[PDB]
Amino acid sequence: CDTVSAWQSLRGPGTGGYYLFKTTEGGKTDCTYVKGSNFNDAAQTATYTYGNMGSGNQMTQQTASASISGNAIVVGTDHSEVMYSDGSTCDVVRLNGQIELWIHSSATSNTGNLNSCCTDKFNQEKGSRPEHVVYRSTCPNMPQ
Repeated sequence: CDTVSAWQSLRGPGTGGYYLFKTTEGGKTDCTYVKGSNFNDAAQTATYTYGNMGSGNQMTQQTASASISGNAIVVGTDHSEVMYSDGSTCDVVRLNGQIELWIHSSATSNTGNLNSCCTDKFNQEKGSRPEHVVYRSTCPNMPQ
């Protein structure tokens, strides 16, 4: 289960976005997502639009510059270390001592049939910590 690079993780398929599916972190807002755009492959920089369920059944949206430092995706002060990513469908990252499993928007109707490398890495790294499910099928689509 050889991981792709942090840049390859950030960029993913280059379209759609990623929803936070499972995390060790409690109190996360439903429908937490990130979506990359304006990808600069040479610089390894992008625009990230991120947010979660807001009011009125609409996603919140905030933007930031995403970049790479070592094997971490950097957004503001958040350095999300890539534990495993396939660059296509899912990522397992570590941020602020939490283990997070993210899924591409194309993978949301197969939440029980994810890349074995992603689920194995998530299950290994979370240890004895309870998991929390953040994605639900009724989450809105990614912002456009």
